[PDB]
Amino acid sequence: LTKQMNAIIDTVINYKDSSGRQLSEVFIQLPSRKELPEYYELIRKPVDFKKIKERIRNHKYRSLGDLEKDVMLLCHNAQTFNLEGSQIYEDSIVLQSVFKSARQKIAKE
Amino acid sequence: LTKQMNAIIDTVINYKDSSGRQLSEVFIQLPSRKELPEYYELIRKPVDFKKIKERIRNHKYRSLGDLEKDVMLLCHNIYEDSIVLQSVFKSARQKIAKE
Amino acid sequence: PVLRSVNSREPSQVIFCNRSPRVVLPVWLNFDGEPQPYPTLPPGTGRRIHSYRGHLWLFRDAGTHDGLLVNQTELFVPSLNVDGQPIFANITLPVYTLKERCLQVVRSLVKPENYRRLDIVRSLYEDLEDHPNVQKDLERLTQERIAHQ
Amino acid sequence: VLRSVNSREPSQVIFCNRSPRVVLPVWLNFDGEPQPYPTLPPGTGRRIHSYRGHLWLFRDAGTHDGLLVNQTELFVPSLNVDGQPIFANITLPVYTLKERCLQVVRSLVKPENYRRLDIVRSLYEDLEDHPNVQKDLERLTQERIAHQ
Amino acid sequence: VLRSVNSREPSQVIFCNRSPRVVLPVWLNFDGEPQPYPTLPPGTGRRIHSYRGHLWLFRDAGTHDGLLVNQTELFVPSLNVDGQPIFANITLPVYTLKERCLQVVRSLVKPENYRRLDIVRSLYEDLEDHPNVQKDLERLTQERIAHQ
Amino acid sequence: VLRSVNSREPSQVIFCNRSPRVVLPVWLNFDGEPQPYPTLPPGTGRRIHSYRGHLWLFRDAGTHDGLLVNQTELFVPSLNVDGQPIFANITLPVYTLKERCLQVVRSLVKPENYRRLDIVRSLYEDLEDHPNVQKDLERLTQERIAHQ
Amino acid sequence: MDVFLMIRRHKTTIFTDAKESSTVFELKRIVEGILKRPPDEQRLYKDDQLLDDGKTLGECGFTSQTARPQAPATVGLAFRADDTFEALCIEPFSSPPELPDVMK
Amino acid sequence: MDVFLMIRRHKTTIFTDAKESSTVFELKRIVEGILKRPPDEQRLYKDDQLLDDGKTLGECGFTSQTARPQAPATVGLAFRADDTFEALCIEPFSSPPELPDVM
Amino acid sequence: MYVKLISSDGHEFIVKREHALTSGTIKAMLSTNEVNFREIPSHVLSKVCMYFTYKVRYTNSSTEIPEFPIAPEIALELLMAANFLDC
Amino acid sequence: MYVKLISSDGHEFIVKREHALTSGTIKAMLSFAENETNEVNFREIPSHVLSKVCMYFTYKVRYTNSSTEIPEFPIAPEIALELLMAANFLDC
Amino acid sequence: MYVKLISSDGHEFIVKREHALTSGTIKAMLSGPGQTNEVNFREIPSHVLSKVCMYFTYKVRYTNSSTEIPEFPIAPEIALELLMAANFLDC
Amino acid sequence: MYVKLISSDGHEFIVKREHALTSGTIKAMLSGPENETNEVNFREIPSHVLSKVCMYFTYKVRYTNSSTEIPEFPIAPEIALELLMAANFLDC
Ligand SMILES: Cc1ncsc1-c1ccc([C@H](C)NC(=O)[C@@H]2C[C@@H](O)CN2C(=O)[C@@H](c2cc(O[C@@H](C)CN3CC[C@@H](N4CCN5c6cc(-c7ccccc7O)nnc6NC[C@H]5C4)C3)no2)C(C)C)cc1
Ligand SMILES: Cc1ncsc1-c1ccc([C@H](C)NC(=O)[C@@H]2C[C@@H](O)CN2C(=O)[C@@H](c2cc(O[C@@H](C)CN3CC[C@@H](N4CCN5c6cc(-c7ccccc7O)nnc6NC[C@H]5C4)C3)no2)C(C)C)cc1
Ligand SMILES: Cc1ncsc1-c1ccc([C@H](C)NC(=O)[C@@H]2C[C@@H](O)CN2C(=O)[C@@H](c2cc(O[C@@H](C)CN3CC[C@@H](N4CCN5c6cc(-c7ccccc7O)nnc6NC[C@H]5C4)C3)no2)C(C)C)cc1
Repeated sequence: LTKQMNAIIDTVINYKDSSGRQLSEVFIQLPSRKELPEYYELIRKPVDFKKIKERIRNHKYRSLGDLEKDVMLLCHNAQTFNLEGSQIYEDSIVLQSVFKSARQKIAKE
Repeated sequence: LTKQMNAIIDTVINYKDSSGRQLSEVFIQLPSRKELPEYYELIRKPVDFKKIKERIRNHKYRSLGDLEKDVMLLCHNIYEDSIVLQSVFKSARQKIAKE
Repeated sequence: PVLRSVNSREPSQVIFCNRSPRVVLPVWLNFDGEPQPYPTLPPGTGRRIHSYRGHLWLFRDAGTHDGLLVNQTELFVPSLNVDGQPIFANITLPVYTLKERCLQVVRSLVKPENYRRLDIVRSLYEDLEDHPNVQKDLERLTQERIAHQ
Repeated sequence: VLRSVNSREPSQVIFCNRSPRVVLPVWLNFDGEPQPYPTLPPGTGRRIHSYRGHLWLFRDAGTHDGLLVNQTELFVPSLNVDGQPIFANITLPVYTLKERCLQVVRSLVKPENYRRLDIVRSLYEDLEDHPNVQKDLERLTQERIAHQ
Repeated sequence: VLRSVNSREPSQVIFCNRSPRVVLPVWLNFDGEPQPYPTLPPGTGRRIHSYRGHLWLFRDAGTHDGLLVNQTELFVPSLNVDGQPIFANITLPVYTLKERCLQVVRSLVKPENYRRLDIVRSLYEDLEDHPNVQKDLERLTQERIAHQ
Repeated sequence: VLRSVNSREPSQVIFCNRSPRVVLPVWLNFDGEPQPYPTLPPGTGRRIHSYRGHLWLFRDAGTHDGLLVNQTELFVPSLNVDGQPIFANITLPVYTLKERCLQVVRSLVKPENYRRLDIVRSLYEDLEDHPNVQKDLERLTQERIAHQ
Repeated sequence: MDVFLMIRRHKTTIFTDAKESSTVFELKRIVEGILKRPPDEQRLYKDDQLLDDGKTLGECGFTSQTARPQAPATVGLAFRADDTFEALCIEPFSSPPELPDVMK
Repeated sequence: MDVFLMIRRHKTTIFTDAKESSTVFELKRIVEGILKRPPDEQRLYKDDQLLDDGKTLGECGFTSQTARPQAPATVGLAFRADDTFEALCIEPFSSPPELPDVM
Repeated sequence: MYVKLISSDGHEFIVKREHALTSGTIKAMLSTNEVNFREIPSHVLSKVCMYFTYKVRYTNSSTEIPEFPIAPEIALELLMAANFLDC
Repeated sequence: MYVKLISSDGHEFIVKREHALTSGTIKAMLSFAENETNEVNFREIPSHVLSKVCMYFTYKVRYTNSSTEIPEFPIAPEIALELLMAANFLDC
Repeated sequence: MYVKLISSDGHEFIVKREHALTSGTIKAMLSGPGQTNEVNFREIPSHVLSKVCMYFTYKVRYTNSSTEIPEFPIAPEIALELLMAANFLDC
Repeated sequence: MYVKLISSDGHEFIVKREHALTSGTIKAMLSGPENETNEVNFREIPSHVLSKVCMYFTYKVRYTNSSTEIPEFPIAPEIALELLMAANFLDC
């Protein structure tokens, strides 16, 4: 399960779009509250892509549906805070679409 | 000499003006080059006072005239404080070194 | 240095709310106390703007450079945030003197080269030509602070 | 935890009601008990004498519906800088469609008739659960013990 | 399609107004909405503190007439090399004689009086079609879908 | 060092001479040897083909006096974004009154006659120290070993 | 400010926004994106009269005060039979029940 | 726009800037600040013509393009003695020595 | 993208996906661009969308928010629909 | 207690005393220093102007020190110049 | 090569062909089968056609040219008739 | 504040303090311990020179940190040598 969970989370991070740019670069590490106090006043449950790798080693996620529930939570957290049509908004729309195709290849093939 | 050098450098740092505000924090720690590339392109020999407290422990300054030479260098490297500090260091060395 | 921002290092979240009928030019006084133009607020708009505490601001009609008010006064200085609450800058028309208000309207209708064609006193002509100005007003505000001190 | 702090330092404030509703300013006292204050008609503003650290809260005087002040739920005036007044901008929140519907139904139907509406039993209970300063204060505490 | 890119990497820029006109710098936001910024008087230059990948556009603050920056329509600062500032040179384009005439007529006649000019009907429409940042942005999008 | 690195990626640039002087563009080659290029008359501006990462320097073609490009001493074209040309704005620096006086004296008196001027020998030595690309390049390296 | 609109050809109803400033053509393009029919096959009507591809939404009549998010302005849509661009057809929404005496 | 000025009376020369839009009166006030003599004891001349307190420097003839920092425009100054004003007198600056033979 | 909500009487409502997701029950159903509501009439589902438009636009708007109006005639059926949707 | 302002063409305007005092020129004219004068006569101010000058007094008195929002005091082009003249004379 | 443009009142304007070709409508009249050096404008007066040439001078000169371009001035008195002439020509 | 520079022939030049400080020599003479006194006397610098030295202060202060083009600081042949001397003495 840990080998499968790493294949899905690493594919979403390593994923580059059709101009060669990596999308996860901004999502890899959440900013500090001193930096951006608004994110932590609006976003209820802040989580990043390294806090998901942390919870894959600590075995907090019991199934591949619990790993998905918190990748949708940050991708939806990001979408809320940012402007619609923003660079970061539409990539959390793509990172949900690349996670839903990455889990569908590893978990059943 | 180290006890005297600490009394002079700590008096200049702890020194508050007549509104209660401490002048030294803007000299206690130098900024990073990433932050402000203009100071490290225009200023030749960047030194803060934490780098002066460092050189008081390492004993790089041989006299009280060598400690002064590099406090004048950073203060020469808030417009008035660059000077107020020079004026509070020149009265702090004059009280400790001869009384 | 009299009327200037202060290097606080402590960020203050602020909400610029333009309740004037005019396009508003937010003007940040820098640490030296030199006016710095910032992006304009359309009438009836509000924005959250990242700022620092002790920073001193000032608002004006982006077009005419006419004087505005923020929280029923001329200068706005954000307080340190309490528990993350954003401080609020409410920007409004002042009650202009009838004269100054008339000047505003005449100035807005007549090209400056035609002020000479109006059958008015020369002093009024000079007043029309005098256009309101951040710097002139800053000089006045300092003398009003040395008169309180 | 949620209470005013006896301060001795005055803080002049401007209560600006930019809601369509009559606004009930609610001052939390030192013990932290809600105290109703004089109402602000829609589209009005008043300068009020308050103190530093005093905690306020605003609501629809009629329905006791929740309002917002400076995009948040509680207002605490900072120390005045140079005598200039602090500003409390009171506005509607974006109510859930449900809560908003309840508001309208509640305003049209007498509480004894909620039982006559051909709706789900759960909705009857929701209709009967009128909004309330104290219930909301309890919630706000748990939301501050969850941030600790 | 046409928007600034959130970068967090500062890029010092020099806005140099070498047009005879008052220049309105227009920053495209991340959402890609034009944002008016403070005007540059003719023959002036300012250091601007923008960010990498931020997209800008310049125009006659009065007429909303199209200007050029570095002989093109959009300016996007590169990351600074060795602390050296980027330069945005803002100038008049060579307007068509027609468009230039429209500019002058539009500047002399109130829009409600365009109807009173003893001219061809097509020109009435041309005078009415005032230049516009949004119209031009829409055009620039189709010119970028045509180059891909 | 002042490398002028081979790119193979072209970078269109606009050399704009906004100095009152005839400008000598000086391209540092890959070995880092100054290469004189065609002079720009005062108030002229031309599109030139350079490559990304190529390092340039500008000077008074006559006196070899130091100029500035985008308020700095070196110009390195960034990679063009969307084909937009980069801009090199070449200007006078604010010379010290001394250096400026030297410039004028040097321009009026033949170098073999510097000795005949009823001035101090130190000033004569300063006159004799004509400005020089190579001396200045050496200084710029020690200013980069000082940022290390 | 923006303008909030409902385009309702026949049974269908599209909910979308646009700029106060923007063009009737840009709106046709958004419809193209959803219903997969180009701007030259659609004609857009405000009430009973067609709006030209060239006009600013402002000039057509749509402003903040008539096209609010909770009271979107209704733009009519006509789709093209190859022989003729079909006449404007809008399908009326379901009626609400008579106001119960309890709410009077 | 900025205008750069030398206000000169006798052997005194004041170097200062002022706006085209600023007024002859405002300039007299700056002089008051330095030479401690009010605007009603001062007369300001552009060349030989007296300047009215109410006119803008612009209207008097001073422009940014003829009052540059390194070529300041000269405003003449006269003070009042009792019931009469002194003549406008601007004592000239020292002459330079004949151009040395090399130049 | 966009999403299609279909009323009992069979009207089609095309609204942005993110606008629709404001409804927990829709969020659940789309977790597919279609959803059919056999018990929600058009005059109701039309207004439910208008709320999505409103909520999306005015959430996190500092200066002023306008009251989301509901006419008596629609109030009860909307309350029903509202609760079913979780909007 | 009210005050009577009389225009050139001889219209009478009865406005509150405090409203009128917003004009320095009027304050001067009102304030023989044993008791108060009700009338003041403006030889060179027509009615269509003095009427609007009062409307300003109404406006100024009402909206001075009012907290949330003040509206712009409108002046039609047709009246603008004569009002500016009157305004400067009155000191309002 | 120089082309001759002739105004209504009958002034002759000799301008370079390349300068003239800036007008799409003149390009048409010259590159067409015709029966050239001359073109006659029966409805364009001299004070207008003179300024139309001045534009050709301007356009040709300040195009394919980089750092600064100056405003092409048009006096109010001529503005309307020039706009007409301008439209009738390609620019 | 302002500062008074006095030439050999005895002309007085009143220039802003900050403008004068452009000269290290002047900075030294003023900042050297009322304190920072208004006047400084140059017995070896004539007016036609010290006048131009001020004009440079005006120029330097104004055009330092000007982002676009700066104009040439002109020096006539007749004055060039004496100015160079004065310039070196002043450190400006
Ligand atoms: C959309 C829209 N619409 C309408 S309005 C608007 C809008 C509004 C705002 C913004 C943006 C996001 N916000 C802003 O622009 C805000 C607003 C207003 O608040 C100013 N500000 C700014 O950004 C300034 C600003 C930044 C800063 O940060 C300091 C704390 C810190 N930095 C600066 C001062 C340096 N100091 C660094 C040590 N340094 C020295 C150190 C030493 C030294 C010597 C020896 C030993 C040790 C030492 O440290 N020596 N010398 C030094 N020199 C001075 C000092 C400088 C760091 N504060 O203000 C910016 C613009 C200036 C966007 C849209
Ligand atoms: C005088 C004069 N005359 C003529 S013009 C002019 C003038 C010139 C300048 C100004 C003023 C002073 N300057 C401006 O107006 C400039 C210019 C133009 O460029 C816009 N701008 C602005 O200031 C915008 C602006 C400011 C900003 O600053 C960020 C880069 C710094 N931020 C820290 C944090 C980072 N981001 C990091 C990911 N982060 C997010 C992360 C996540 C996330 C991450 C991990 C896991 C899950 C997650 O969800 N999600 N969302 C994120 N979004 C936020 C983002 C923040 C960037 N950038 O732009 C202002 C206006 C917006 C005035 C006049
Ligand atoms: C009008 C006016 N007014 C005022 S000024 C002015 C003006 C300005 C400019 C010009 C003229 C027209 N322009 C210039 O002078 C410009 C400007 C400045 O930038 C220098 N420059 C030049 O032209 C140099 C120049 C040209 C070049 O082009 C290469 C990038 C592209 N070349 C193909 C191939 C590549 N390299 C490929 C690996 N290759 C090697 C490979 C290997 C190797 C590889 C694998 C395994 C084993 C191997 O050994 N080994 N060695 C290699 N060496 C060559 C290298 C080539 C190069 N770059 O710079 C010219 C002058 C030198 C006119 C007026």
